[PDB]
Amino acid sequence: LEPSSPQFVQMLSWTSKICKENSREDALFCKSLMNLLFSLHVSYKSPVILLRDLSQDIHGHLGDIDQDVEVEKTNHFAIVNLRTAAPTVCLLVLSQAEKVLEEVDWLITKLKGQVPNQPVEKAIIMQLGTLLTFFHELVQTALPSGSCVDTLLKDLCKMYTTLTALVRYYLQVCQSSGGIPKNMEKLVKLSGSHLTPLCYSFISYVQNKSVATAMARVLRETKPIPNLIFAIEQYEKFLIHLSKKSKVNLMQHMKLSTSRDFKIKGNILDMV
Amino acid sequence: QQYVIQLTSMFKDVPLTAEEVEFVVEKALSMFSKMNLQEIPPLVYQLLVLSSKGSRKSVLEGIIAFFSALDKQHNEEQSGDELLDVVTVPSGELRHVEGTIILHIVFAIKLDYELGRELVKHLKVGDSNNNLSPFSIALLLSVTRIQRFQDQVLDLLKTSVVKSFKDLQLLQGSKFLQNLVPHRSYVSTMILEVVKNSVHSWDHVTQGLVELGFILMDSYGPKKVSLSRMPNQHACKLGANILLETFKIHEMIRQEILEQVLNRVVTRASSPISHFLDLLSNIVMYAPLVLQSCSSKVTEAFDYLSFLPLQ
Amino acid sequence: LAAKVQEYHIMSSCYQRLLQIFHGLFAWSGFSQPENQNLLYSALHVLSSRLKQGEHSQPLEELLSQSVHYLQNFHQSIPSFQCALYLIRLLMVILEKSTASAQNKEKIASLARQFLCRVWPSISNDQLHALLCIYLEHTESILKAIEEIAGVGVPELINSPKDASSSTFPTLTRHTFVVFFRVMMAELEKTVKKIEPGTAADSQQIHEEKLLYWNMAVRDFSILINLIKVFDSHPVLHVCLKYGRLFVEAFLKQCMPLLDFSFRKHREDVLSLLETFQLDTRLLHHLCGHSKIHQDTRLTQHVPLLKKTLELLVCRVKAMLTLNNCREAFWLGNLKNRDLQGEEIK
Amino acid sequence: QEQLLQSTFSVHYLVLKDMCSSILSLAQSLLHSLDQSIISFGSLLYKYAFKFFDTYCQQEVVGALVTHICSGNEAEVDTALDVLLELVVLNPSAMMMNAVFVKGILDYLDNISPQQIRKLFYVLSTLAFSKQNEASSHIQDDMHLVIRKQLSSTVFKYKLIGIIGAVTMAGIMAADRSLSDEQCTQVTSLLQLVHSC
Repeated sequence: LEPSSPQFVQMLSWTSKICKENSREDALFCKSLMNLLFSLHVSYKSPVILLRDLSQDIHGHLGDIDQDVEVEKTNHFAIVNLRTAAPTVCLLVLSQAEKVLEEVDWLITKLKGQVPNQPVEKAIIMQLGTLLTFFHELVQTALPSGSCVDTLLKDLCKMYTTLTALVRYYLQVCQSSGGIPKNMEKLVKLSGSHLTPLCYSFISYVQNKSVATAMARVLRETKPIPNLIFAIEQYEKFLIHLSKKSKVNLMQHMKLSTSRDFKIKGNILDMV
Repeated sequence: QQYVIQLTSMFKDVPLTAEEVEFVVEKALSMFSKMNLQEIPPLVYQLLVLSSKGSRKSVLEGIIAFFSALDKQHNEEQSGDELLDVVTVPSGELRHVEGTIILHIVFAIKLDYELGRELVKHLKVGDSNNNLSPFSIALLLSVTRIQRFQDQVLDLLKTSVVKSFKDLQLLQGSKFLQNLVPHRSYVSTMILEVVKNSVHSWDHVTQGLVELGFILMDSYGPKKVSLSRMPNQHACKLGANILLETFKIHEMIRQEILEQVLNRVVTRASSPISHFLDLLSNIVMYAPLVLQSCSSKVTEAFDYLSFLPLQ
Repeated sequence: LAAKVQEYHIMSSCYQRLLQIFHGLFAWSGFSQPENQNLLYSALHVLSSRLKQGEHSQPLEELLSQSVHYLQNFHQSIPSFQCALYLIRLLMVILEKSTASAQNKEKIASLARQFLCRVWPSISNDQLHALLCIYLEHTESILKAIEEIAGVGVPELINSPKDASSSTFPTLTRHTFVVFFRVMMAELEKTVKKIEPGTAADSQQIHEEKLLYWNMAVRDFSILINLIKVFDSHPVLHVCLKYGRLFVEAFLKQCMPLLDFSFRKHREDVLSLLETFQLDTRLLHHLCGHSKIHQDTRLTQHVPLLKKTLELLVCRVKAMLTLNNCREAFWLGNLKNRDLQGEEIK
Repeated sequence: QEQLLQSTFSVHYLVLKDMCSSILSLAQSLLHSLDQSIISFGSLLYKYAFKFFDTYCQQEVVGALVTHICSGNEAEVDTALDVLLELVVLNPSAMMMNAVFVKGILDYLDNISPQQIRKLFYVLSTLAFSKQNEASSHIQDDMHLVIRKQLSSTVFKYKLIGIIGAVTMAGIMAADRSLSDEQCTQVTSLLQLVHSC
């Protein structure tokens, strides 16, 4: 189908209507259906609203990490069931978000190599501000400790690297001393007050609750959390650079970075 | 607007600094449109033989940008009904002055490698590298006649075309990104137009063109013996198109293209050779053309046919 | 002149230039080839003759050492600091001719300390760095020398009239302290880096020796960072914040396996070692936060990599705990952020 | 090592001479390195290739060395010039007939640093003053006119090049060997001419 017709629109409407209606136990059927829906919807507009209002429903079924929060589940999609949400849907929506970040980063590097930079900045800011609600929504979920949490950490590091690329571009632009409008200010303040502290609160839960190939597997585990911490600190450093350039300050909105120190117990005596 | 040819005598003997020579080369760039089309190559020779002891990036950049802009304007306003229409300088003059100027630039680069190194570093690509143009592509293709710059320019061209096809495959895959940006001429059609434009009696780019075609075909052949396959298949298709296109237009080179294709396809290695076979079938469609030039390589290919396996 | 200044200032420069000529002559690549070994022997004979001649034919070791003892006699009286550094360099290039270096590496270091402790009445930071690098490497038990310099640096700050920095090291001031800090931390990193554990196949004595050496190293590292509290200026803070990351990377890379192997036999020592290092890493975190509290690009440039290779240590400690089948013993928790002096910022 | 290549070019020269153009291309490609061992190896490759092969390949060798000299990069210039010097002192008679190509360098005297000009004049002079040339000594009496037309010029730079060349050629012309003839009178005449100019 050519992606401009009443038939294309009605087909996409029909697939969305099924995805909003029924409940099915199989994980393969739902995953294929979601791939179909994203393949249709990715060429008619950006799916960044769908990811938000799908992960907001995912967040309901699993639960928060604080152990004392009364979620509402919002029943957006009936096909994202209890046995459906944990190992299948979250991994797929993370992959789709990674694709969206790839598109945004290509746009940023193209537009930085360009030097019509007035509306494209607004569009990129809109997409970042939308999917940051997605990330803030599924950070606090009590995801299974398998590969899904590792995928989430990798994609969150990718998100931060993209956002520092944007901040670097604004450093390259604000040599005119007036290139920090309100649409960036809301994005930076919201990123300060929604995503960054919740990253640390999530890392606490990830770390706290649990031959030679065993050693290789053990060393394979230790990468993503340091990679994420390095990306965050790089982000704050380049934000400090931008604040020093154009005489405004941005570190007012986001608090001081908390820090971690391992402890130990005398419970190894139980082992012997 | 008449003594500019002798305006270069002021920068020959006396030492100067960068600011004044940059100002005078900016003036020269501004008056390229004013003077004439035909008078340019002697002025280019004078400025470029002056440029050894002074400014070297500015003159080359100005020439490249001016001729890219002129080619772009002529191409955009050339399209129309085959009837009376507005046009600037005709193709037969433009391609000839471009050929003389590119040959002069290649000679000057051969006189000192620093100019060539500056040119190569100037056109470095991931990034869009918007300075790429049919004129600049022809330039990079003609510098390959020097042994110092061959691989250093062919690898740049290869990565450039791969980046362009990746950009196309990314841009066609979404609506939002397709909604925001206007399309730019991707470098596939740029080279595919350079090869067609090369009919106008200059042959100093054919060797670079065939070498690029063979490199670009070999490096991205189907080695099956999924996303990155699509650029890796469009690249091979472009290579086949380029090779078949240079086969028909230019005569002196068609003896070696078929020899290389045969020498690369008649093997016992059992490596996947589908694309080379398709190219060979395409370029033996013009049967008499092969018989005129190279009717010997097929003969000793036939004499070796007894040894190969059945498939 | 133990008991008008134009001649003194001229002869001082002449004395420096002369040993510069000697060092330039005695340190060219031609002596590597054996063609001019006879020329080298003849020159060494010319040097050594002035002590006690009478034997043209001699073993190489004997007249080499006799010439060295001749040149060492000039440490009795030299007028400058450049001259002392040049004399040390010339002795350095001469002594490497001898194959054995059991005593030479100690006599050079002792003479270097004798020069450095000399008051040198009037010195520039570009040369004191080289001299202290020469002194610090050549002593055996590097950690002992580092700790001794740290323990004699406090007689400066405890009681000093302003700019009267006469410690028991009379070339330790408030203007040249950063050079001492830089070379001290760099030498500590270099001597830590070259240790290697392997396979746990050695006896218990080897493992206990390596643990004792590491305990001394981390104790000295803590006492070397702890006194940046009183010396808070831009370059000293920068150099500590860089080479502390370097040392933590070395400690994680080289001697985490040695921590892995001997958890069974020695569990009480390693836990205390980790707590002792935890205190220092806590103060390093306080430094990292203080670097971004006051915006300063040149000092904040290094904090991302520091934070990465300082969370790497916590996660690798968890990995070590899981390697010996003790996953349940791990327990995390945040920490209260403090200033350099130590407070509770809000 | 190098005795390996010596044996290579000594025993199998008849078979290896078929593809000498490819050999020269390989030497040209590998001469563009940065170290000294590779450059020396390519230099001796050129030398041995000129030593054994056919006259056409000798012309190709001297052409490649000329374009190396006129290329411009300093290490290439010094290496190629030293190669030419040792090549002309090795086989003067074979190099004698190819003097046109090496003289043709003299048209490009802005791509060469002042110090290398003395070496170029030295190698050209010792080429043009072997007694095998006395049968038809044309290069010598051509260069005595080239130097004159360089010195009688008005551009200062060519006058400096002329004095450098005149001195370094008179040195070889009056060289002490194992003479006191009319060549000494010619040396004297050249010196008083270049002093008056």
